[PDB]
Amino acid sequence: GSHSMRYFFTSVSRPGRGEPRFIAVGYVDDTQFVRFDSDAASQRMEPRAPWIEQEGPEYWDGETRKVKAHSQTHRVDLGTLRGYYNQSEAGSHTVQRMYGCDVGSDWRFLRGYHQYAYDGKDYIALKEDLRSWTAADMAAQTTKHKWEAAHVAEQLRAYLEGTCVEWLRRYLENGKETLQRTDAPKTHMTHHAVSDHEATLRCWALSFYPAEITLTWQRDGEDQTQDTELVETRPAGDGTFQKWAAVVVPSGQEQRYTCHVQHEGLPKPLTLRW
Amino acid sequence: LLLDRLNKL
Amino acid sequence: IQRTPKIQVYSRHPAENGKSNFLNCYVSGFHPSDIEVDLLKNGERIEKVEHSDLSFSKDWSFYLLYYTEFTPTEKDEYACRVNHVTLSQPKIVKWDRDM
Repeated sequence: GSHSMRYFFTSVSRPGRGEPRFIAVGYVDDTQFVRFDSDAASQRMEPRAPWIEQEGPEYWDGETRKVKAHSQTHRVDLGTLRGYYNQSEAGSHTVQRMYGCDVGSDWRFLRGYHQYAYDGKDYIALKEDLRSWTAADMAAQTTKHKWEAAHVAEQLRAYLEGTCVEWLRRYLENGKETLQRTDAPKTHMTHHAVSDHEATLRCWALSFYPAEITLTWQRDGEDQTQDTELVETRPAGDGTFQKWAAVVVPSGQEQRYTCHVQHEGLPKPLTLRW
Repeated sequence: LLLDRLNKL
Repeated sequence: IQRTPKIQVYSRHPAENGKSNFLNCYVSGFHPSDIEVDLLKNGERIEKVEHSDLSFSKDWSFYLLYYTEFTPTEKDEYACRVNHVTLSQPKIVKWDRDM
């Protein structure tokens, strides 16, 4: 169906450790493909997926140059925000930025994004129209007015509807074997007696891609999400994801309960019985 | 691919 | 903003009693990002542990995956130790192969 390319950036000031930590990660859908970590030895943008290693060396030189420029912008920004908020040079502070683009099933532009946060709160973000800004407070209002003068939105919109979507399409073709593949969950169910009148049913979904999924327990075809423990979808570490959902039920009523699994890779949702 | 120039706050 | 980590401990594949796998500690929903994560073996810190690259969710809360290669038995007691600004004490979650 639809697809996305996303970059995530974190910068954390360290008056104690000198220069701020800076981490950047790039994702197409739920697959990481690049990283830069200022605390790592390489000081380069690094591949994290095999299909991006098809990129020539001008790619890696050029992304390394621009990610180091991103870092310097964020470093200057932490100092600007310290002033805007009248804070002292003592404490550690954090800036977080996310940007990227979505395309539809036709791979045509669908939406663009560019959001910025200071110390874990919304600071400023670009609206859906890619031409105006939502400033979260009075300090961000100054950034909005500055960026309006300099056509910062029109600079970002050119990238988000053009460069961003064309590189996503390129990556989706170059990595067609893995990025365009869906991996349906491997499923099984476990049963544990918690007392001789109650028992835990656990429904498992393993090795699936992308991360989006719905696991639901039903009794007699009626919802039990309220009664269900659902763990957060977690990475397996190999590019796939895991999740489980469990209900505690009366012993001898296990047969009323069904587990339902919906996922992109499943042409029809499946039902698990004990 | 990254944005080519990130503008300062 | 100071948000407390949730922690999950689990293997890359269904646990077995003598096969080579991967032990994962997933810490999510936390802020700020400075965090100390340790995987243990029978109570003692494991030294050669890798970790993913710091990212964050739409609510700006951070997540990080720590993992170590490992070969479990029916009981090689594994755990994850997490220390964050939000925790008065390092919280420890045992690898429970049922989850």
